[PDB]
Amino acid sequence: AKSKNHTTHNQSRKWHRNGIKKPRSQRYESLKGVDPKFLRNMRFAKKHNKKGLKKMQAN
Amino acid sequence: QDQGEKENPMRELRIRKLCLNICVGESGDRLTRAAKVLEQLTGQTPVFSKARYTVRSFGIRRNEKIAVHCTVRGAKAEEILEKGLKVREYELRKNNFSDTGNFGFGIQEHIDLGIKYDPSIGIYGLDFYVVLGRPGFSIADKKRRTGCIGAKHRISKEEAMRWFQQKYDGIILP
Amino acid sequence: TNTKGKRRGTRYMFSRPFRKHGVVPLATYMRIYKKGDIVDIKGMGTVQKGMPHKCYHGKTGRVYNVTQHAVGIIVNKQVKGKILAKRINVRIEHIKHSKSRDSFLKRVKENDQKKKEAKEKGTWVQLKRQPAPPREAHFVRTNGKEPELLEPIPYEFMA
Amino acid sequence: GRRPARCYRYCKNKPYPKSRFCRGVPDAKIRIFDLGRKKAKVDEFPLCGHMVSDEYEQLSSEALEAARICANKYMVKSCGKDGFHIRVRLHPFHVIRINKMLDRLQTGMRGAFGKPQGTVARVHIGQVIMSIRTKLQNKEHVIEALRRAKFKFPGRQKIHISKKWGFTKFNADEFEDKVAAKRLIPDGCGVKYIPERGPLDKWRALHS
Amino acid sequence: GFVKVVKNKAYFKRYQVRFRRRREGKTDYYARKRLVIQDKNKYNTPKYRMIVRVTNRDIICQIAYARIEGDMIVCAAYAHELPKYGVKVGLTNYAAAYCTGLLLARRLLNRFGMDKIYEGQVEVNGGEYNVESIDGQPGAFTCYLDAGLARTTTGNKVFGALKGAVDGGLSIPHSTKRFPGYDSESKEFNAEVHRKHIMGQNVADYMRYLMEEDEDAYKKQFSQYIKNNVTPDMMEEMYKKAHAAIRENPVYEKKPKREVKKKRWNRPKMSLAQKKDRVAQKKASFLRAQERA
RNA sequence: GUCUACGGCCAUACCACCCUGAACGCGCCCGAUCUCGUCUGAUCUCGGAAGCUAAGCAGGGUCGGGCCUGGUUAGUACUUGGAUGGGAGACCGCCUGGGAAUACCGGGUGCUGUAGGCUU
RNA sequence: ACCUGUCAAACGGUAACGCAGGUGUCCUAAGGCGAGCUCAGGGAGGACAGAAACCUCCCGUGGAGCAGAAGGGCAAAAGCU
RNA sequence: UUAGAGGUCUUGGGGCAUCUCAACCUAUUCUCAAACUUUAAAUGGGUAAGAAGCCCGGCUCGCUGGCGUGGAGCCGGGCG
Repeated sequence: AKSKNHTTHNQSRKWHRNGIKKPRSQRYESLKGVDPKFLRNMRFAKKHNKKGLKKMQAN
Repeated sequence: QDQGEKENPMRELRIRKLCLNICVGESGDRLTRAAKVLEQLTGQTPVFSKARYTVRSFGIRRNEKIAVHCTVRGAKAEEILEKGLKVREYELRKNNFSDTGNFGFGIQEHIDLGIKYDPSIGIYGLDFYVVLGRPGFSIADKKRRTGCIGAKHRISKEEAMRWFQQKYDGIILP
Repeated sequence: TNTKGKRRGTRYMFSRPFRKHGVVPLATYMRIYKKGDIVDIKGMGTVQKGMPHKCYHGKTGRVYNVTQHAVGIIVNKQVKGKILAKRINVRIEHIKHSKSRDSFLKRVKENDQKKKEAKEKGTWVQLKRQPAPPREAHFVRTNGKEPELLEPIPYEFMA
Repeated sequence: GRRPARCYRYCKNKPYPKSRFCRGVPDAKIRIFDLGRKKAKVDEFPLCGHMVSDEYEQLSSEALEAARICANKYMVKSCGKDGFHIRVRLHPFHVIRINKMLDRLQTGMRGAFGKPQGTVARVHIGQVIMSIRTKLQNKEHVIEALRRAKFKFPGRQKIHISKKWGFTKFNADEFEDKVAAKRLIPDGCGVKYIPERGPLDKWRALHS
Repeated sequence: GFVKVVKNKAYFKRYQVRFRRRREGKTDYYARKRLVIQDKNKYNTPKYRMIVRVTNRDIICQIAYARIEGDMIVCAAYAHELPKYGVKVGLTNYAAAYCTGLLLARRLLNRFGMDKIYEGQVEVNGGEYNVESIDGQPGAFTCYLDAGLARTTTGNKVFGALKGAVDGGLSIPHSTKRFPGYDSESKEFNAEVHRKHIMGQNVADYMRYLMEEDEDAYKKQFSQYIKNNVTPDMMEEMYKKAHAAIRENPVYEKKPKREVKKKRWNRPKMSLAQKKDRVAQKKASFLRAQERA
């Protein structure tokens, strides 16, 4: 009839068998969630980087 | 003395305001008579006061207009207080003076003060209270850089009597 | 079981310190947080908007987004045997700069300048930190004064 | 009507005082804690004796009442009714519970949280239970009175004659010198301690 | 001993003092937070405000932005330098408030190099004016009014300095309301009444009213006006001339610092030796006096 | 040596009472035509400049209360780890590391940023 | 199916027909903004007035209020008008 | 939540000009809290300890803006 309710016994042993792996780090991360108005400008900044290529090459 | 003469300008007693109050437990046309009484006496339109709580034994309800009151300042307050002290024939008790330098009394007949009885008006009396002060007492009421008036600049229960006896030639009895 | 309420058990962690209630000091709003810097999360109960969840109180992460009043933070959270990088939006009042990063950036500066000084002076200087070494040999002078003789005291039953 | 004291002895629960969460608590058996000549001054009862607990247990209010009565009865007979002052230094604040005394009711361990039954006092090792102050010549009677009150308590107690003056916190060897030097001003059963850390007007009043 | 003492030891133990400038009654921190705090995505961008403080004898106009260790004043103009421009009397009235704001605006634009680009509005009218930025040129300086604890009502002298600054060339957001020419019952703004206040005509009308009614009262209310020979007829020209003087030369010449002998006008703190000695001789005197008697 | 406007940290700054305050300022102060608001020009708003440092404000003082900081309490209380330690138990001792808090006793009683004055 | 304090062993999580309680609503304002005020309580005074009517001064770190239970938060506030 | 002590306005009482109690206040004192706290551990939890770094030069932006502003992005170079 009655049984056990809850336990965290043996749970920490299960976790460490394959390790508590920290999340992977990448040099470039997602732009997901950052300010949409800020995204719109950064795309415009990247779009027009082609202009001034002559000045960049001379310098 | 030299100190008294130099202290005369700023360390001088004067009447800050005169507070006249008529409390009647009713409302409606009953207290409208009292408002006209203060209107004729002071020349100012009084303001009504409502009951804070409901008390059944006094027959008053919360937020029901009960009393009328008015504040008079200036030479007008000086002359109205003179009339009230005349009725009391310049006689006060020691217990009439508070520890903060103020005092007050009561007049039972408004008619005998300044005016004539009218059939439509009532028989109400009224309450006088005098708020004494010195020049720099407004710093506690100002908004910007407010402060307390200091310890020696306050008025005590003794110098309040002295001003009453020196100005109005009054008598204090125990 | 207990409730799943958001502020259950935050009676003390979101309370203001003793005799430190009232107006929030204004320099907390004047701190400037750029993208990439490390911040400590510490919820303040005086401001109920943008409040971090209790599981992020005492946690440290880095700023990935800056808004008008808040900051997005990438914070590590342990969940039943896996650590995941959560993204949370916290108003400025509940965060402050982390001094551990500032100390390391200073050490990088003194290291680079010590390299430049060493190269210009033709010398070699130690740049790696080292653990506390064993104490070196030394002499201890008695100054003609004998060491004081200590002895255990007798037992006394007090009140 | 009451369970044997061995059922409630070992301080196995957290403190459970009378409060808005615990209502219906019967009144403790002990309501008087100071007995004898309470109005005596410091200078007339210099000797103090303590019954010190030697266990970590809880003592019932009935036990405290019984011990106080029997200690008082002996010291009245031996030292007179106005030759001592007894103070019980334990107040029953912990509430002990009892489960129901056993158709229309749910029996068993279901819903087994108890109702208040009585009050006990949690005592630590080395903590004073009772104190008696008297004249220096009644030392043997103080020891005897506290010895007889031991038998009313479950655990082990030790009888100790204090190094302080009466019920005060000051040593008996320095007490008279401090009073003469005005560092200790008697007031009631106890004394007041005067430092040099106030307005000089108080110092003027003391030395005037 | 009759009543329980409220300000007891425990009262002071858990008392929390207010901010220093709250308990001096100078700063309302509710408004300061909403006024000096910059948006976090506007990193390091200064947020400028115009402080207008009217004292009993002077008007202070400052332009400031907030920093962690304190505000920087980028420019300040006081009303007591108006005698250098012509205004000798009435240095705390609405007309002087307009001049102090105008001086603050011209002084700041001169420092930034924008004096010639942004000329504001030289021909003074009470009507609404706002500076619009010129393309290809540096933009207009934007500031926000800080009224402090002043009660913002129609005709408040803080809006007199605001009008002088916006007429000088500063971009300060505002409404034509709260200027003296605004009418509450009609919800309309009359620029002529505002222009009269800027030239002090409401003061000249009072002077003329007093000369006709009571000469003695006129001298009492205007003594320094008579000592400085400021007639009611020449008030408009005096303020007009002052406006031109401010616009022609707004630069401030600092008063030269003078080396002086350092003389203490205050008592220095007593040392531990003095404090302990004083108790020693006060105790000895009490013992000696009680022994003599 | 100081003040004013705006502040930062928010008592070493607060609270009670006493003494002193040159010069600028800050005020108290005088008044209600205009702007504005009131039962009341008390407050708020406006126009001033006869008087006064009495008050606010500043500096100092008090075997001052509070606050800050340090000793003491005390290697005490508590505690990580250990034992086929002790004890009928309650609990206690030791090894290995960490380590507090009242009462009690001393010292201190704002520092400072930007701009503008006085101390000529 | 939900919420508050505690249990719970100072991150988070943690059970029992464990303990103490609340919910199936209420609000055109009790939503939003601005301005202006300061609350509970107490002391001393004032015609009828008294332990409690209303008027005045003083003290008041919040000891009041913020609709629902509890905890947190809040004073030229988030409280009152 | 225990006990004495020192003062007194007492819409207090009792024995009788009153005087003691009670009440209140003040300075002390005994004993306490899982749903109390100014203070406050030990053992805990998070982050960091570089080349994805540091330092120079330039370009882009419709975002921000007194400004040669700020922020972000991009292109070169140097430093193990």
